Amino acid sequence: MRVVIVGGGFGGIAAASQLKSWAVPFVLVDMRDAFHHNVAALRASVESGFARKTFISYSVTFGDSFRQGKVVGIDPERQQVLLSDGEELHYSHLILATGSDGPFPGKFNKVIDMESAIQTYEDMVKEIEKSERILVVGGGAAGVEMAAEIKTEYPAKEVTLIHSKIALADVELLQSVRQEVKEILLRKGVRLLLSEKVSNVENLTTNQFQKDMVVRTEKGTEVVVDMVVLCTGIKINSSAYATAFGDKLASNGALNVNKHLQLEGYDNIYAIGDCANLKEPKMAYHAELHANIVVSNIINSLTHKPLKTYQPGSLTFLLSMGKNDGVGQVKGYYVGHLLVTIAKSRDLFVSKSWKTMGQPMPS
Amino acid sequence: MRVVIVGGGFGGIAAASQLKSWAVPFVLVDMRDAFHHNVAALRASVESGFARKTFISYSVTFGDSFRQGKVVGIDPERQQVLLSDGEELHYSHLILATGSDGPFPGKFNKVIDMESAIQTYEDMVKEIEKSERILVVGGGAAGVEMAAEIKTEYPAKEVTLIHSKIALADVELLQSVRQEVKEILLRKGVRLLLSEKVSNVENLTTNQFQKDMVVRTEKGTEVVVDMVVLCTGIKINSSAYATAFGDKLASNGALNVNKHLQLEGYDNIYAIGDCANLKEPKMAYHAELHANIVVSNIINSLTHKPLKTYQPGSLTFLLSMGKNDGVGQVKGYYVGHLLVTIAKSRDLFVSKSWKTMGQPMPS
Ligand SMILES: Cc1cc2nc3c(=O)[nH]c(=O)nc-3n(C[C@H](O)[C@H](O)[C@H](O)COP(=O)(O)OP(=O)(O)OC[C@H]3O[C@@H](n4cnc5c(N)ncnc54)[C@H](O)[C@@H]3O)c2cc1C
Ligand SMILES: Cc1cc2nc3c(=O)[nH]c(=O)nc-3n(C[C@H](O)[C@H](O)[C@H](O)COP(=O)(O)OP(=O)(O)OC[C@H]3O[C@@H](n4cnc5c(N)ncnc54)[C@H](O)[C@@H]3O)c2cc1C
Ligand SMILES: COC1=C(OC)C(=O)C(CC=C(C)C)=C(C)C1=O
Ligand SMILES: COC1=C(OC)C(=O)C(CC=C(C)C)=C(C)C1=O
Repeated sequence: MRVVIVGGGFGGIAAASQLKSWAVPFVLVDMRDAFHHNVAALRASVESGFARKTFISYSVTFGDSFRQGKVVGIDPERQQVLLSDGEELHYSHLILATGSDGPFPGKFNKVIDMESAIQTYEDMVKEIEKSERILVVGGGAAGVEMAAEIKTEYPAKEVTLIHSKIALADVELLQSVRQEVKEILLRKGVRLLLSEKVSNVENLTTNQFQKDMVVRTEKGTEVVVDMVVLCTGIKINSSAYATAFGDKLASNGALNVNKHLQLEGYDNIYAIGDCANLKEPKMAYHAELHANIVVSNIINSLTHKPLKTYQPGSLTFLLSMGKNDGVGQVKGYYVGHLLVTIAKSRDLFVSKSWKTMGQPMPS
Repeated sequence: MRVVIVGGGFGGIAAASQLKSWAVPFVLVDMRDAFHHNVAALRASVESGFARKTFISYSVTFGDSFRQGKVVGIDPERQQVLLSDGEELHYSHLILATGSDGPFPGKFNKVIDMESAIQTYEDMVKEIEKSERILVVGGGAAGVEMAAEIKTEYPAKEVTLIHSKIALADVELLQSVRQEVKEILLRKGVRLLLSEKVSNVENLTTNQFQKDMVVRTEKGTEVVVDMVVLCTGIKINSSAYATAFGDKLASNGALNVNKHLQLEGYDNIYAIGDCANLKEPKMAYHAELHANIVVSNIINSLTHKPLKTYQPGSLTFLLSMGKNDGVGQVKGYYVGHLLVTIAKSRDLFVSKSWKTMGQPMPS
């Protein structure tokens, strides 16, 4: 038997670790040969020597249970995974954990070797460093995070964020959280340009230092900057499975799953992470929880025992520390519960990834 | 000098305590002669002997610095507070903390003495007890909380909730929190009736046991129950100040305040709590924070020192205990922060009120 995991992100490495613990034969497949803590990618492109902490070699940990490859198709009837080099992997169980894609520097999903990947980000740090005037296109989570990490490292640099809606960030965040985001950006000195779209986006020289660039909006507004960073429009990454399930995807590219995280019409295909069409925020935190359920259900498949049901409201959360970071803000109430915000760890959880992967964090 | 506080709720008693600590002369004015932990009112009307924990005598604590009265007008030019018994109180500083009003059992803002108030709720417990079939009108926070406290105490009772929108609870809650509310109600056995409004609401016999009552909606739908509980439409309570500031209120009845919580055109009137028009969730937790700022600024008024600014994002929150209740759910992320839900204390924070008021909780 063989569990093939397509996608070695937060979901895929959590499921690969467990399958290794359970001694279940598997192959993890990913475009890169290293994992990318994508949550800390924006910092990786601003702070020197930091991208080295955001990429972990797959083969040091998983050995020959890893195969670098770009999946271009899935044959669910013959149970084959089709790579772009013409090769095929047979599976008994398929876990799809393809996550989300979008422009560099926020996402980095391409065929590339760990050293070039790190050096792609270290080149970006130095082009940021050269630029006194930076435009960041797009005001979602990637754009906001990019803006704030520039003024963090370079408080005197002029950063500008342009966004096509009325408020920053994601509609499914509280209008008072979006507004809080607007105000954390203003406190840092980031100048905003809301409700207007860049025109001729395609013609911009991006990720490079270029003195006196002129960006025109659709409103005719003009700003002059020394560098454009593109943070427009992160989508679910359906490239690996669109040909197989295209008719049947959700509107946003995600896969429909039953309560055991199996694909609607298949007992031996599962989806986890961003690519699963679940009514819940697409986070790395949940992808690990999805992984836990899907490996459970592969084992129960083997032992002809009842499948476990992914309970979205899993209470697997405790303040990371013991009064070392107690303070929290209150943001709402409803029956039995209180909406609260807490601060993200300052290392952006990188230490966890190195632990999951069983490698010393480099220095 | 005299600080007159109109409204002795969470805001008003927090500001009265502090003014007593600061030895600043004040008069607290409230309709009732007891404070009402309104957050635990719905439980008070379901669980026997519990309403006695939700009302605290004002005069045991504040003495003659308390005056029972219903304020019917404010003269901000002569600095007079006008009571319904014809009497007038002069002030040097006015704190308006009038909160929110709406139907019993959720709110209880009327001229009444502590013992009748408790006995009004203990009568409701017994009418709930008599009823096998309960309709709760309205699916906001009061309706949802009422539904869930009935099935809590009486798991076999049939409770029905009817609401006029598409999802339970408040639009400014996350669509996945509203949906979580929908599902906490379904897990308890509460039958929902969404997107339809009761017709002829006025003709219903409410808060009383009446076998075989027939409620018709505007859709023509019919349900037969033994009791109607009304939880429709909590508004800001502008009764004390509408005549003075009517032209100038916000759309929802709240008072516009500067960053020091003073009313727009007055240096000696402040608003705190629900009645302040601040971009933040109307909670008891924030009203105490508003109180802290407004008493600070009355002192700074006395010492000709700079006014403090109410920072909405005040980080005055630490998990109530030390690992005694660590687990929390994750519900989102944005720059620097994580949306999390935590469980409300099971006593609904009643102990705090008795502490603030310096009285032994009765038993
Ligand atoms: C700015 C920002 C900040 C964030 N912060 C947080 C945070 O603090 N906490 C949090 O929990 N979440 C956070 N997130 C969300 C988080 O990054 C994602 O939800 C998470 O990465 C989902 O993991 P995954 O396993 O589903 O997929 P991913 O981690 O996106 O991994 C998918 C993998 O699949 C591979 N792949 C895809 N298609 C193919 C193919 N055809 N062939 C081969 N390989 C393929 C890709 O190369 C990639 O390695 C943030 C997101 C952004 C943009
Ligand atoms: C079901 C439900 C659950 C809730 N749960 C929570 C929770 O867990 N946590 C939380 O923080 N918040 C919670 N809230 C919100 C909370 O109850 C209110 O935000 C809070 O009471 C606001 O306090 P306040 O001081 O502004 O006014 P209130 O506590 O409403 O007090 C106002 C007072 O003013 C008096 N008054 C008004 N007009 C006059 C007048 N003209 N003359 C004399 N006296 C007058 C009234 O008698 C009343 O005593 C909940 C609300 C509901 C409905
Ligand atoms: C970066 O991905 C993430 C994790 O895995 C490394 C987490 O464990 C967690 C959970 C951490 C707790 C303390 C909330 C979060 C929130 C997360 O975003
Ligand atoms: C009932 O009113 C309330 C308070 O005062 C009694 C609080 O202190 C608090 C704060 C409690 C912490 C632990 C979140 C909340 C949430 C509240 O709702």
